[PDB]
Amino acid sequence: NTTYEALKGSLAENSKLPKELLQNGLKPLLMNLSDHQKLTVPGLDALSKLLELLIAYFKVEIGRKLLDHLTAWCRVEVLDTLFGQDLAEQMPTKIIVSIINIFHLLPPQADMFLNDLLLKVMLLERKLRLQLDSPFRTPLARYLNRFHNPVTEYFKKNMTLRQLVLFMCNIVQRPEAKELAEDFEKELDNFYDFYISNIPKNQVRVVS
Repeated sequence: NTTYEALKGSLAENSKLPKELLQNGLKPLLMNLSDHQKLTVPGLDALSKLLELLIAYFKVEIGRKLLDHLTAWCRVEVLDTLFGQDLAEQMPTKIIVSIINIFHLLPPQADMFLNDLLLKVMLLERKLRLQLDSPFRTPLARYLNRFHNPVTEYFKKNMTLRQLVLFMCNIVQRPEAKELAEDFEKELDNFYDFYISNIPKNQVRVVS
């Protein structure tokens, strides 16, 4: 935290001349991010604190390796070790929370890792069979309120799913999603017209 304060106070007088130590400063962390499968929590913390810049990761392929490591940390054999104990002092839970957390500071490109990340977190919640507040809903709320323009259309394109509605109604109430809440308050009538027009097409899931 102290060196992050030093960087954010010292990079106001930025220059182009740093071009060699960037291939040596953030290089061991990005090499740690590779196919190693053993990531640390303060390593991902320092990766986020370095990821608050806009240089040297202009290629958005860090997200593909992050989703590969996330899928390799939400396996079945490692979640079998999670069986029997709690869900806040375990190391894979902290690692998955940090991996989801450093999706918040990704470059603002066309986020094709929205649907994959949302389905993976909802499948991870369904696989740990918890239907209430979960450890990795706060970093996902910090991910969702940042962009928050395509997630409203992704929500409006999927309203027949009960679990997505419960997930979003739990996300919006969090104080880390203050701008996703006002994005939903101006779209209640669209939800009204959707549900009213889609009741008589089915008439078998009307209580949902």
